[PDB]
Amino acid sequence: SMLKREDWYDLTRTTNWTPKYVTENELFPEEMSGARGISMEAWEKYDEPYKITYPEYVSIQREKDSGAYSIKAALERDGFVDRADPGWVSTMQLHFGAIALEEYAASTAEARMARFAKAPGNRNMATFGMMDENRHGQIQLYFPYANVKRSRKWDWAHKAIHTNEWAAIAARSFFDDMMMTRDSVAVSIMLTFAFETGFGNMQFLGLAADAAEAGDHTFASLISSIQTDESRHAQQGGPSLKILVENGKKDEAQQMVDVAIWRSWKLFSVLTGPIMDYYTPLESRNQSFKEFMLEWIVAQFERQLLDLGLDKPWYWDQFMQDLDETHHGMHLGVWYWRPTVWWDPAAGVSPEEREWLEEKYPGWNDTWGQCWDVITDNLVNGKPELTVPETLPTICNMCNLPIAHTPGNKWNVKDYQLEYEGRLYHFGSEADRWCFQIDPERYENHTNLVDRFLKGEIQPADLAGALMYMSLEPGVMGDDAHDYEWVKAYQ
Amino acid sequence: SMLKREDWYDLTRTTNWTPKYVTENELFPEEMSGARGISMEAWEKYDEPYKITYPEYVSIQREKDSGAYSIKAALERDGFVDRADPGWVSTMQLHFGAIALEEYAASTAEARMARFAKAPGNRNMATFGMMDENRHGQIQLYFPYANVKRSRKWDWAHKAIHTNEWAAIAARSFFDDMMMTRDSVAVSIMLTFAFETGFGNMQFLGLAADAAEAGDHTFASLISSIQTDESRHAQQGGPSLKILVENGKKDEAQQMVDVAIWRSWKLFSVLTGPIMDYYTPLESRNQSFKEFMLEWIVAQFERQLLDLGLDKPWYWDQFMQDLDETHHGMHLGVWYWRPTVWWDPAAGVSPEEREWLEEKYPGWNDTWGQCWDVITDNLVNGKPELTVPETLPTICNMCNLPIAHTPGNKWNVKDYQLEYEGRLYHFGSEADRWCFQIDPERYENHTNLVDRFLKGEIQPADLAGALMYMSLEPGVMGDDAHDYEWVKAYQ
Amino acid sequence: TFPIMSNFERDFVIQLVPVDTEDTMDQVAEKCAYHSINRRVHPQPEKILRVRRHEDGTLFPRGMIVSDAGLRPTETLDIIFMD
Amino acid sequence: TFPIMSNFERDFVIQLVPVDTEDTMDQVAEKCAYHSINRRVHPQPEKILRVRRHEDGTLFPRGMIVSDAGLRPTETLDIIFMD
Amino acid sequence: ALKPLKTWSHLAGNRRRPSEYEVVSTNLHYFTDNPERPWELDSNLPMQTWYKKYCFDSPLKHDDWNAFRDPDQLVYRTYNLLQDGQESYVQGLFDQLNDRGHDQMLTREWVETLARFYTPARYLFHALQMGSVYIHQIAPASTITNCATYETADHLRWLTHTAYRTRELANCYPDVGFGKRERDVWENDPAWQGFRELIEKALIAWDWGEAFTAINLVTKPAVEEALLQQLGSLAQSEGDTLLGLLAQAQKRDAERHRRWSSALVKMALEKEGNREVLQKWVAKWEPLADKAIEAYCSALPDGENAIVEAKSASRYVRQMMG
Amino acid sequence: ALKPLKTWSHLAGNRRRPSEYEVVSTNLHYFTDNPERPWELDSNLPMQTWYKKYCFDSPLKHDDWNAFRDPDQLVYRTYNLLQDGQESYVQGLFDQLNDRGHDQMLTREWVETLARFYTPARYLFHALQMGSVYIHQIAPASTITNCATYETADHLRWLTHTAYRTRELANCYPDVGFGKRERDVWENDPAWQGFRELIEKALIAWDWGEAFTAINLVTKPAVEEALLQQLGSLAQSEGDTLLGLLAQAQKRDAERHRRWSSALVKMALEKEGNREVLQKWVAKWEPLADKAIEAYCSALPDGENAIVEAKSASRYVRQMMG
Ligand SMILES: [Fe+3]
Ligand SMILES: [Fe+3]
Ligand SMILES: [Fe+3]
Ligand SMILES: [Fe+3]
Repeated sequence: SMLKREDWYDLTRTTNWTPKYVTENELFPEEMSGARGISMEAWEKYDEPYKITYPEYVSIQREKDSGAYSIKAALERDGFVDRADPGWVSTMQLHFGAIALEEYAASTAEARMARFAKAPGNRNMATFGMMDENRHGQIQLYFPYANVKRSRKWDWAHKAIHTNEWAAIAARSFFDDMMMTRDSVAVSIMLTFAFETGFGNMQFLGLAADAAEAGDHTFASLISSIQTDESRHAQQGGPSLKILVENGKKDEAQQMVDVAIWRSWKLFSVLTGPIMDYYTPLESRNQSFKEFMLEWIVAQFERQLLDLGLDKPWYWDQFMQDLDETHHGMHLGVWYWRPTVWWDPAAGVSPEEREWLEEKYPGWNDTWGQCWDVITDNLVNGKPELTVPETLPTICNMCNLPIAHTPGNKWNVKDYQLEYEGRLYHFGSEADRWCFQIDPERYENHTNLVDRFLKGEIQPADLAGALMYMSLEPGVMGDDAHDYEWVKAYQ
Repeated sequence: SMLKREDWYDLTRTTNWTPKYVTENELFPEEMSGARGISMEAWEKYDEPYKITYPEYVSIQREKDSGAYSIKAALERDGFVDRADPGWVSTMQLHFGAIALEEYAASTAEARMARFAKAPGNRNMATFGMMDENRHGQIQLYFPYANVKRSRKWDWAHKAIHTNEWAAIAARSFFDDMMMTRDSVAVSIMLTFAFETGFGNMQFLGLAADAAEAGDHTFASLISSIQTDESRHAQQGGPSLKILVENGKKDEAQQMVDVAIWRSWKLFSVLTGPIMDYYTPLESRNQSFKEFMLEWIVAQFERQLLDLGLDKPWYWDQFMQDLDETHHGMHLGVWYWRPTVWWDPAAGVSPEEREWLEEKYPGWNDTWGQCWDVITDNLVNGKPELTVPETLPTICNMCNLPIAHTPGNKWNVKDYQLEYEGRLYHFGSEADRWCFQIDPERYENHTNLVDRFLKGEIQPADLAGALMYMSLEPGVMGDDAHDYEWVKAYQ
Repeated sequence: TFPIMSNFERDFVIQLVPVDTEDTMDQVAEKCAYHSINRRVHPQPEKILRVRRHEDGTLFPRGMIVSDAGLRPTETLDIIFMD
Repeated sequence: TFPIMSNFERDFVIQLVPVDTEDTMDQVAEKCAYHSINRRVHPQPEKILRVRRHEDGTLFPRGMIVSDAGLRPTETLDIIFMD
Repeated sequence: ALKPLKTWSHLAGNRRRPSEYEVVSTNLHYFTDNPERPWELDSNLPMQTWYKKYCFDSPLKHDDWNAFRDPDQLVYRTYNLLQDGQESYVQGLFDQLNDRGHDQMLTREWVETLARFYTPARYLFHALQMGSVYIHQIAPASTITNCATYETADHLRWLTHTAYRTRELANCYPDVGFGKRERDVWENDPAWQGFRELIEKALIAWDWGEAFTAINLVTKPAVEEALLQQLGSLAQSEGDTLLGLLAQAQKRDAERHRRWSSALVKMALEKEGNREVLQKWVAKWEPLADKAIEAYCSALPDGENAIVEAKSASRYVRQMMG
Repeated sequence: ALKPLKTWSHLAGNRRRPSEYEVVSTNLHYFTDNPERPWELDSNLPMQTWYKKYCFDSPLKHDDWNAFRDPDQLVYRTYNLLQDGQESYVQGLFDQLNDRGHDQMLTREWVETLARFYTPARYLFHALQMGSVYIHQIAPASTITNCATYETADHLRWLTHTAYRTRELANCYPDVGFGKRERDVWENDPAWQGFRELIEKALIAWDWGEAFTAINLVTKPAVEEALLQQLGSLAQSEGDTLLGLLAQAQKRDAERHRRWSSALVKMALEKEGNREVLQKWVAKWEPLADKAIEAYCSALPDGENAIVEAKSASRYVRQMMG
């Protein structure tokens, strides 16, 4: 017969001991552990809500891959990608490029906790988390690999994070800050609590639904399978926060959460917001990016923070307001500077789409709509060259994304500059600048693409040179997803 | 370490022994064994070409179901069936009804060899075959079960073979004769060699391709998975024939093959022929039923027979000729008598389809086309009631299918009657009558639907009574698949 | 009442058709036509429908009645167009 | 040669725009307009483009040159429509 | 027009939503639809007669055999999931005990005991395979047939373990005759004649009800207690831990066969007279079982006690059924 | 315009079509793209410094570490397929030996030997888990990291077997202290201090090249020979067939860890000076290993010979690498 899991589970995490041949601080360097003065005994109160053992893991995870890989093989000769909406294809090329290698990098982030967390339960769950991200990086490489012969753009599923293309820099900027250069406790909070539990979880749920709605069952199965592995390790931050709040650090925990949530939001406003309100076909939009954020992301954060004894970040109201603006700017920016990304941005401004936008965001046409009005006239009148740029946009020194905001009749574009030690920094928001000011030495000498351009690091020092610097060449450089089809409605 | 399969395989089939407490004839009743005077030692020369052991079976078959069931679950909420071509839906309803319970019945046919074959290797392969058909009956019940709430027609996946509906009688007539009421050796020849190796194998290959072409990946995966289990047990007839030919029975083996192939052809001409040339959308037809038969079925039979030292059946030339006629008649019959089947027959006679038919079968329009001309005029002129019958068609006493053939300008419909012991029998072909004459006592007192009608066994003795006798009611009674859409092209 | 199998000219299928033992071959052909003419076969006004025994091809006079034709119940008959 | 960040009125994004230390605020505004007017902002002929320091809102006279504005390299400037 | 149902029509109105098991295993046999003419052919064919005499006319009666339900609810899908796990355990033992050099550690006496009492079982196990597969093709309900289907698969499994080990044993002791001498032992060794007579006779009990009793209720418990229970316990005390574990692993299949057999007997006892019908069959076959157990176990070490335990344990199987 | 490729661009022109392994495991680390600033932040952060000192500045050098290939070609998908099969074997042993009443057959002496030499290993196995997972996050190539990933998973696996058995043992012998006394044995029993000092020190060797050597080349062979090989052989002679089989099953993972470690050393020996670098690290750590083996095995029955075999076998691992 077999024992009940509940009978022996605890022995799997009764692994702490008192070092003798080396000191505790040597075995658990503070810069890697982040125990923050809290004793080993106090950290042993850590209790992961979702428990699992090795044999259950290899068994359940074997079946998950068997199914996901079986579905792929079955739908492979079908070539759905060949007839899929260009907006959907772009969504996937973007997804794989910005995420595949960052997924793999997350296993190192997990390994950080696996070795340096003083909480035994955290160390084991992180070992399974490490395995989870190992799977995510491999499966999200194996799937797009099937499309390499279709377009060089699919090569960016692997190549992207190895380039200095602006979007890739913004990605590494976020991920390196949240999970690769933080102590164990900090990682569990900033990565698994703030980012995975707070954004990634719901996002993959909606992405898998979108895939299905688009008729892409291979991708839908892929994403929903991956998403079921999430809670097993996204759960790690919760108990760490409980321990920090119950001991002396409530403020320290709050600050990490504030930073992580804001930085997550920014990457989300450019990689997800534009997709929901502009790339997804009008008739497939079940709700707006803002509606999605309010129902599935924002409300959850408030319940989570409340249940943890933490407060809503100082920037919460502003964040709410920005749900009406930020992503519209990130979209216009990406589309206008489309040759600089590796996928084809979908304009999404046809007459029908424009009334939807007006419905979801009252005032859109008299603000964002005006820039698009000018762009549309030029396309209608044969001046396409006025729809691409001849200069670089100003880049935020924190999120590494263009500084953009409400245009038109309610012009409200602002730059939160900061002079620090003889250098002028630019920030796209009050919160981005604050992330810099609470920890200047963490970002001080990093240079964004604009900084590099101005320092002479990009040669030739022109647009063609900047494109080469970013490893972009005809074939992968972006253009309008539907090849300006939406222009015909304006003649 | 592990042994190589080749090292111990033979011991798995070194299971024959000399009975002592019972006689050999008692242990292996001739009516069940069919050893036919050939000794136990001579039957031990039986050597299955495709070998497999228990552990390989449960391992490989576990993965096959894991994948097929995973694909189904993944595409379930998609409801492809709801938007599939009506001709395809009909193809599936027909398939499940005529096959699901016959698949399950085949496991008993396999069990017949498993217990009564004197060849050890045949007994073991039949045990795996028994398992294979057990899977086929269950999986082809489990899949259509998903559609029961969509139409009562899906209930026939289970109900059909339990009714006296004419198609169900024709099915049982074939299957009971080939595999349920024959001795072990006869079964291996007539079922696995003639039917499975000769027709079922290729047919499932084409069916799975059709499913994919139709966009039904659930069914495509289902069928191709099932088809991979086929060769493992369809192989059983080959070695039995070798043994019969090498000993005294070459004529006995030839006769069983002649009967089985002709009876298989007839069921095939009504269940598969009509589907390829009329239900499958014009643009999805990669080849005609005749072309399919010549390339994938007929040529293979000739090579198989030649390699076995057997001859081409006496009816071979006629069979070749009939590839131009038979199924067209089976189709017209099923469509004209559509209220009598449980799926919606697709007419398939639109202007475009008619030129395709003329291309694949020169002379179609001046023969089969004329009946359809009359039917079309009546539909165009509002006399739909002249497109359904008021009497039963004459039924062949062997294949239990209507006796039909070339109409129009090359009228050639014939009835191969036979008076036997004070009763007049009707046969749809020279070969069907011959199957009766070489073994009269096997069919003598069986009565086809027409016979039952005329004997007073169907009451009330009218069409409404015949429908009730066949368990058919509004909701499952068939009509035009596209609701007479093709009529609009004629106005 | 007597059953016969109708193999109507130019049609594609043989059908069950109940005739009366007192029916004339003409009346038999009429009962058979009901199931083929204007259903799957065009009328031929310039022709006359004749009844022939399928097995041997024996042509029955128009006026002969079922009762005198020496038919086996369920016997198949060809219904052909003649002058 | 001097770099400044252009925050053009009614546009949605701040952009890098190289001006010359000898440029007049008028000439600066002209260089900035090139990247916004007729790209994302409609011309306004009945108005005059003025240069304002973004951080404090200091309005620079039309004729003042970059060299005398006391700007930090990369300083953000608002380019607004005035009478 | 007929409205779509929530489940198969023959399962409609069950209050309790049908399981996958019920959906894919119930009311599948169609030969029971026309008792007077089971098959769609002439009613006098030999196969028509065989089913009317051995299925329909069996004294073991019930009005609704299709109501039978396998207590384990085995379906092809779950059968392979279950057995693939058990085979992984068993192939693991084979593989690693081989690595350990387990067979070279056996004494010569024991090795000779294996050649006599263990390897010839490939014949008896295949005979059970034939016995259970006949039950499959003559039983009155698809749910009964399915239990016999998987049971037959299990018998082939035991045969296969035995065939594999016989090879390994022959490779380790080339001069013993492993793989070569089993037929003569099975046919001529007195220790085996009890079982051989029992199974050879049971193999021709064509009545489905009697086949079930002779094979599942009398013969199997006797074979399982002698070859798995007794030989296995002996194997472990003799240092052969592989056979002790293997036999224990196969006994898991046996226990499952007993569970469904016990369920069928329970159902049968719903009708008056069946208890007596089953007891008469057991009374007729039990003597051959005792004879089988006596001849096999008495030849084993401490044989007379092995006979008392085997007789006691196999009877206990039927006792617990009523 | 750039033409679509037949494979990933970094694998283009390989003559030999890339395997799934190469497709999902090669050239994935991006921190090695900018040695002067591995992470996309300020170049002076502590983590920037940690990777520059412990990864980039390691004396174990090679121009193309991304060229490393796991001889087993393990991928997440095949890792779980492989291990799910091994766990089925192992859970099968646990389940069925329990049914057999295996633990009740152990002598009191042996039971006390388990409490001292077997159950406290949960600490040493978890320490290896920590050791291999650190190698993962500091190695210079994704293919090297992946080997360390699965190896870490294996260590958690051993910890888990141990945790499970400790529970079973405590349930069978409630008065021994199983599950309760292991920390004190690990921390205070002289038989364990050799291993404890060894792993505690190795756990702070941050240089990736040294971590690999201290953990994979010196510590693991010593732990595997003492706790798996020696304790396992003893277990079987003492009647504990479960531990003998369990240890053998875990040694399969150890052999795989040695295969990739051997492969990495082979690759390293492509560059002059590395053999000497690796030997210096081994020379520095070997003494602590001998000390670990001596303290543990000498306390075992026939201990002095267990020490000679363990020392001989673990050294042989490195010898065969050059
Ligand atoms: Fe992930
Ligand atoms: Fe994650
Ligand atoms: Fe089948
Ligand atoms: Fe088959």
